[PDB]
Amino acid sequence: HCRGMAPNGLPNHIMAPVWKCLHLTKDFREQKHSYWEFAEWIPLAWKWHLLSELEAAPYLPQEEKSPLFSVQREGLPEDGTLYRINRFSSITAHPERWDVSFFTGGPLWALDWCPVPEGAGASQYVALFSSPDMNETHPLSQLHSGPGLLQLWGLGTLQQESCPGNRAHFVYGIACDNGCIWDLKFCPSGAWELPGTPRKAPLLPRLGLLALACSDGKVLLFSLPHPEALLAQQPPDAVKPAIYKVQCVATLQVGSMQATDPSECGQCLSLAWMPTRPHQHLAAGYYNGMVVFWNLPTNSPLQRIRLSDGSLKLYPFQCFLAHDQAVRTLQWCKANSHFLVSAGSDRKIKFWDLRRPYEPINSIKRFLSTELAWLLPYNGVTVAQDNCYASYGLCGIHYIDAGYLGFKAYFTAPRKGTVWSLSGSDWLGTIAAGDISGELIAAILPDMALNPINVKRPVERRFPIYKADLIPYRTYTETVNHHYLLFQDTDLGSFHDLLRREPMLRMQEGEGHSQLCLDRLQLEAIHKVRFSPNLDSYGWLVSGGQSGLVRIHFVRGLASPLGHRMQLESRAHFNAMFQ
Amino acid sequence: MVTRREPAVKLQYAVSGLEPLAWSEDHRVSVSTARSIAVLELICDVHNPGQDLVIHRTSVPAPLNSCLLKVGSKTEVAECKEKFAASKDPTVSQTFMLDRVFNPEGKALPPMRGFKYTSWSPMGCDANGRCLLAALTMDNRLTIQANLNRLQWVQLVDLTEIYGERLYETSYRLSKNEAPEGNLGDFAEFQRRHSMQTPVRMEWSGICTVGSVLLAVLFENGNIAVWQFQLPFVGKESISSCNTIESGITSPSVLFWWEYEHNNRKMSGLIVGSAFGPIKILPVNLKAVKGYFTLRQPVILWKEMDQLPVHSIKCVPLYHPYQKCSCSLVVAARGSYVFWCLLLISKAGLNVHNSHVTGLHSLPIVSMTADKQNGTVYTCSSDGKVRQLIPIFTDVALKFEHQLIKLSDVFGSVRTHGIAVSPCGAYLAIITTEGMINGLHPVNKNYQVQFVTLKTFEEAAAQLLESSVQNLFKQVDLIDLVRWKILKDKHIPQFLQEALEKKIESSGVTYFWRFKLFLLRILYQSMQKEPMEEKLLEIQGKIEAVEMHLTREHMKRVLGEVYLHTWITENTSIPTRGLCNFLMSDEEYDDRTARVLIGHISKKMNKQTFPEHCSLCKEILPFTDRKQAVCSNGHIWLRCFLTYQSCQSLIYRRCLLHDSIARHPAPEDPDWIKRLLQSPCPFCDSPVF
Amino acid sequence: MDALESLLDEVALEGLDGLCLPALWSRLETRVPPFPLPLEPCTQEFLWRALATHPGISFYEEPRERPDLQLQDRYEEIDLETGILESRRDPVALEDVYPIHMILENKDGIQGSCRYFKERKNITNDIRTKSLQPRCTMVEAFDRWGKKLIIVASQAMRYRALIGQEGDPDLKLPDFSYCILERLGRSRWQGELQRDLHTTAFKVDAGKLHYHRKILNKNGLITMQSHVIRLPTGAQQHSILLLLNRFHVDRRSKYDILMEKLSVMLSTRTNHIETLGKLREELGLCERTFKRLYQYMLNAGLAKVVSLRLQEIHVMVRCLKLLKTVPPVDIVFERDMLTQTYDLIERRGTKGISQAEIRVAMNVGKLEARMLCRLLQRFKVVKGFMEDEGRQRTTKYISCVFAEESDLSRQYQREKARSELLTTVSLAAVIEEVRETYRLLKRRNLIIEAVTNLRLIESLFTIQKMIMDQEKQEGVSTKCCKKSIVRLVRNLSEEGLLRLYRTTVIQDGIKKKVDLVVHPSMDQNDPLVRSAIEQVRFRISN
DNA sequence: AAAGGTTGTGGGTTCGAGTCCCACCAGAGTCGCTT
DNA sequence: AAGCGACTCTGGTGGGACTCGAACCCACAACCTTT
Ligand SMILES: [Zn+2]
Ligand SMILES: [Zn+2]
Repeated sequence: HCRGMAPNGLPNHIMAPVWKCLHLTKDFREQKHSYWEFAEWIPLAWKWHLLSELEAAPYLPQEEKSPLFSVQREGLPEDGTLYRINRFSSITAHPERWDVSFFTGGPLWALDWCPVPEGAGASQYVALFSSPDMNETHPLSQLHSGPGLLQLWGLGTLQQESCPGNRAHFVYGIACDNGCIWDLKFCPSGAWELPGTPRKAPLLPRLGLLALACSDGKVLLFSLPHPEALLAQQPPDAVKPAIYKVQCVATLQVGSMQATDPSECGQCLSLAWMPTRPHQHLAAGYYNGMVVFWNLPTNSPLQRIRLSDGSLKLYPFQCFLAHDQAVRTLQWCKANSHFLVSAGSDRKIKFWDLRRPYEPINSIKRFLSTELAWLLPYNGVTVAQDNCYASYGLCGIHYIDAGYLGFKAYFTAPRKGTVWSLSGSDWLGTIAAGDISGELIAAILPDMALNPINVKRPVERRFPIYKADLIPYRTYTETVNHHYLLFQDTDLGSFHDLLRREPMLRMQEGEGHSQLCLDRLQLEAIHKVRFSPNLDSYGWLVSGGQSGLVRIHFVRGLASPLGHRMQLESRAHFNAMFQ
Repeated sequence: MVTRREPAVKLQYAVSGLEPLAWSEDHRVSVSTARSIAVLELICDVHNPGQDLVIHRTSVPAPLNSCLLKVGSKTEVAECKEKFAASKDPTVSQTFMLDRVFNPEGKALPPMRGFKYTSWSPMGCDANGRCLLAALTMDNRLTIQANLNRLQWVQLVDLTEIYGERLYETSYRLSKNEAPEGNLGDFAEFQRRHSMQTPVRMEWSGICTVGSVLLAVLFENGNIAVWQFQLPFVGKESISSCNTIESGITSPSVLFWWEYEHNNRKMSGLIVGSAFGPIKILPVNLKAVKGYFTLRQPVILWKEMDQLPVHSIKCVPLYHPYQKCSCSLVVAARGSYVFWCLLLISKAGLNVHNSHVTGLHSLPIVSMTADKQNGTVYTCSSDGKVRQLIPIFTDVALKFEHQLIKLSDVFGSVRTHGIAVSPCGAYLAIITTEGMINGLHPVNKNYQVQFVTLKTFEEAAAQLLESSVQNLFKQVDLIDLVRWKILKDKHIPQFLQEALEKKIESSGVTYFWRFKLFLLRILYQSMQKEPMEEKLLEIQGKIEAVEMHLTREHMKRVLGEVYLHTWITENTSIPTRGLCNFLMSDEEYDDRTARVLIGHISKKMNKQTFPEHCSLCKEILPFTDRKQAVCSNGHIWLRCFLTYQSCQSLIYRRCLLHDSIARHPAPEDPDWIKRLLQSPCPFCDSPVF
Repeated sequence: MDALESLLDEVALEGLDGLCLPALWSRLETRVPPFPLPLEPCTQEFLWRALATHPGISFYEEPRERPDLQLQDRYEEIDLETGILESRRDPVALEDVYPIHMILENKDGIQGSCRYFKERKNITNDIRTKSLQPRCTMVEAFDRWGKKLIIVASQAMRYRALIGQEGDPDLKLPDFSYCILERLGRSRWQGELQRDLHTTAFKVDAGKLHYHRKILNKNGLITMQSHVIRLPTGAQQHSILLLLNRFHVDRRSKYDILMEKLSVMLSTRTNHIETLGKLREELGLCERTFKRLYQYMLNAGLAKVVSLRLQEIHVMVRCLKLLKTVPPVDIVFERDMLTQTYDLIERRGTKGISQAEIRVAMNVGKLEARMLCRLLQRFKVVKGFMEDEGRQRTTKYISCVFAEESDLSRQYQREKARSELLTTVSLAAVIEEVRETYRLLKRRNLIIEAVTNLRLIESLFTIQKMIMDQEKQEGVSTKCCKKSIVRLVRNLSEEGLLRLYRTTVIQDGIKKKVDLVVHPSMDQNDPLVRSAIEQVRFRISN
């Protein structure tokens, strides 16, 4: 227990776990990531076909302009203007606080950061999916298989010199005929290489490997080129939204050779890559409750077949019936990848040993849960709940030990609404969570090697990032015609006097007492939250929701001299290794 | 042909572990479940008219105490566990805290005391003529169970306890020169000492020859412990040896025994399959028995390392029609496929062919069973598909042809967690669960065991008439199909009667008289247990006549052995003169062979009485009648149906069907009747226990 | 079953309180099927050795000597009219041999009743060595301890004796439900009547016994029959018979065996018609018996009432002719379950939906749908109205968008206001004075009106009849019970909105219960209740 | 004239509903010892 | 003094079991009810 106050205004015993998580995450990635993997799966220009304006029209999300909104920033003068931005466009970053907002044309339902090796100093990208229609909603029990667009957004390099005046750029998108995408996961490492890498004209330098959980019941794997390499091949006069039709590296689906009998598994709902080198396994969760594993390199004629177009179809090597209901979320253990956790709509969290799948390590029955986060250093998992079964006033976010330490669940944050999505920053040891209330909070967990019951007041360890309010001005147009989004951002520059600043009072008056609204579209609701996995930009967060606005925030107060120290040393090491 | 049999069997607890249903040669069905092993005992009940399967239910309780694998002293292990749990490295600390092998119980971890796997021994392994049950918990307690009385299973031995001590005594070294005294404080050695004795799966050998049976236990590190049990198995006393062989297979998933005969030369090995896909037969290089011998060198059946886990293995003896020789067919479940390999000794040695029969299922195979008499495979997946898979001989090796059996048509939308097949292929037993209802999940989950007829009555009747094994208890599942028909239609089908009379006329061996007695007793139950009264009296007269014939043949055989061994002048344990009188009583006794036998005996018999006394009176029992003896004071003593001595002891043995009674052997009995008293019942061929 | 096993079975068919030695011999002598071996002192010593040498049997000294058993035989099994009557013929209900005292929550899981379970002491090791050699003869044991020697079979043997060989040992039962089984078990072939179990064995509400009996029916350990008790009144009472499956026999009834003969008679007569007198005379039956059979055949729907002239059977002659919603919700990925549940209730609108109908529509467990309803009420987005239908005061849930306009709201609000009026209009031979939902408030208001307009009303039947017709005019299918009225009248008595006055008047050798209901403004001394008593006594007069 | 379908009665059956009350939870308080 | 880590002390809710209130059903006597 370390005394005194950090210069950011949090007590040192509250910040000390955050500073420890930097070293633990670095020591892990040095051992169990790698600089290059899947060397065959590299992008080819002839596999990327640019759609004309006429061909792209079915795929673009159908709202051409955002709802009207205004952003108020804590302690700055009131803006008072209402912004509205075109689809695939961004406001400019605020010059002091560097928040960026851009609009994707539909409700955002998948989102991931493109992972980049430490010290690379690359341009930072997010890949996301936004549904075609703001008001249509899809059943779980049925395959959809409509059109949809996978969108790749570049955020810049997010250096301090780059953030003033930054804007998000829609660099390209892939027109998918495979329905809506329920999850996105990039290959955790070894997928990225320098955009300057010399490669022959058919080939393109690789930006990443991206797996899509489709509502068509299959997983799609793409290898992504760097944008400049496509635009060098693209005609110079091409349409400015670069929409491509792209061949998969592989389609991943449940089945067997010559087994014409269509699988009962239904929609694919969630993904996890194997966290550790060589990342050779990918898992998916299915509506029937099975968890399904594919051995991505597999040569075996019983698992791999090559289609006439040259793409692979991969059948799984292992499947087991994890849940008695749709398995909504997976997390695969980083510290030892023999272990995995899953949660399903039977509202059990089940820990698994993948060597011994016949019985879970531990099943804890809980409330219905939407997403899980497994922070590297902590043995347990933090859970986001759907509120429909929680006791009123006890719904929220819980950390749950996997069982050996035997602690009770730690109530890291009360929330009134359902927390739709959750992300744990390994670098920060902090967690961020989006609510149908339209509020984004962050919370610092204690060192969960130590019994949480000593945490006398967890409210000192959490803060809001922003809240969206509808201000008057059950369907989208009837809502947009009569409301605008007031985004109330906090001053993340420091946490001094936190519990007396208005956003904490506003949040604390939200918690416990506030009543959910059901006579509206939930236009303020936030659907995905993602901390950056990259050491560069490690302090950055992205979020988006029903509005189809996507917003980026830098949590300046959790960035620290150790992260700067580690960024500089990693830059030096990276610059020595690659030149 | 496939239709449901009427009783669904409700299970109180969640089905648990690997491949959880099995059907023993003893017609006991075990399901491994989270709180017990439930055992379903199929009785061909001759005392009741109910058409259902008469399933007697028993269970093995789950253990009350969580098993800890011994890896060191009680103090040194405690400081090591503290060291690893407190480790600041995420990998070491979380590897310790997640792996349940190191943590069989904890403050907030559910106890893993339910059952991981079960295997049934051959018959004759128990202290009675019955089979033993090997049971493995998920906390790695391996135990051998027997049902000595009918009511309660007792643990005969814990093999994990013994093996842990023997490893400790050898400091966890198999070869004392080969390894250091590696420090338990090293996580690799700590993990190894757990891994080297965590049992994966287990199988019994056949009966070696005094009888003996082996048990091979597979450990996570690829060691195999081959236990040798003396028979009848009564506990630790009967464990003749334990020997560990190092397979070297990484992550071994499954094990089965290979046993084979060519030119009357016996051969055997262990076939072992990796979770990473390959399949290899080990030569069992170490054994003490002299009659068996072992394969000379390992053979690789599948080499590919494709990571399709070998979930199950089965093999069946066959005779190949075109290669005109006996061969062994191996079938193995690999993901959703069935691997099959045919092993054929010839002048070239082993000739080997293999393939994957493909397109069976769109999900991994959750269980597999082999019809030992035909090699018919059944395979199953949690989508509720079951596929019958018929081996068809080919000029070289085989082809497999297969067909789905629509459980949808008999049970509706269903999930299947396991299958088993009766020893003659008469029934398929299925662990059914509520299926997806038009794409909705079922709200509540309730496991059951359900049965379907694999064979028509006419095929069961024919196979019983042409039975090579000629013991009814080996065929309870076929005579149950015959029983169901007779109880349903209240008459014996004429073709079966006519064919049985022809067999009795042309062959007349006591098997066919036992088969006749079964049909007539089930007929009597069928007709509501005064033309019906006249018919009841008629067929009960027929039952009594054939019951009397079987008695005559057994009495003749008993006296036909009293004559062979040294004359028991003291009449010590057989009512010899009473039996001789009973075999001369009637002019029905036209059999000259019995008459001359009792002639020679009565010439040799002592003139001294040596009578049998009622213990409550010390007064004689006259030997008037087959079933029971009475004294003047009116006591009634049953007679041992194997030796006709009166069962005056406070404990004596009873047939599985309670149709017959037998005495316990005593040290005063000579060896030859101590062997005679091990005969099955003369009427039902069931164990008299 | 073997003699030696039939002994141990009988020892296990008593409960955890077991047998005395004289009880054991009595049980064996009364066994069915008959005990194979005739009891005599040497035989009884042999059977005693069979107990002492058995490791599952155990022996205790209880602090006081137990009563000896009665002749248990429950049933008459004779008649003077055609056939026989096997109705219950009551023995004297002497002090029970086995008064029940459940061994609740036992840490070893042993279950049953024993009044001395904590007080009796084991004497196993006195009766036998630990090597199971018997230390005492039966005569020594009965000399030393007498009736205090109690023999009990192990729980494994006792539970086996209740479920038989086909029964599953893994099934745990609640202690109260297990004690029902062993109360049945010790009755052997003549099961306890459910009436008697709750009345005098368990001494509980019939609802309690039914509720605890449910699990035994659900798992199928017992068999249900209707059975008939012949009272000393000569009248006979219906009650349920419970038989443990081992002991099930399909019990017949006099009216059943006689209606079978009539069914055979009429079905074999080619016309399927005969006159009642010949239907009687061919069976020798009296009209008092036969008219039950006639109406049973009619109520069974097997025959039809017919009349034909004698020239038509060949004057009118009586004859008998024989003759024999809510659609399921597809859960969407993109909304929380509280939102989706409100979307359901909005679609129902003015009519609402029940918690059970939500559960089926949402495909959720009972506890899960309960929490949905609780939260939506607490959020004030949905409002719950009680509705009585069938036997059940369900709740129907309506969104606050529609709730005020709903028929349930409007009807309830009317009857609440009407109740407030009808209460506020209240004024500022040996008689004794006795101690929400739309339909319930309607019934309350209608009674309050009646006592306001008719300051005396002469019987509870008058209240029921007007209520029944009022509800029938409304079209209610359910028929109001007497108990519901008298409990309702009791509620109004505690609210002080009426007096109910009860007595029995006596006249010309007969007696009548009066049950006068009157407005609170009068006491039992009022000439009006006296006039009512007199005018009842008049019409009761011969 | 000359009698039976039609009904009310005391009590048990039973059906699904809402209620119980204990264990557990989240928060705030106590205070022996340290800093 | 100011602070910490057990150790309590205080209001609130749900899980399964179970009280609850109702209609439904027997078989009888009452007689209203009918040619
Ligand atoms: Zn005698
Ligand atoms: Zn027998």
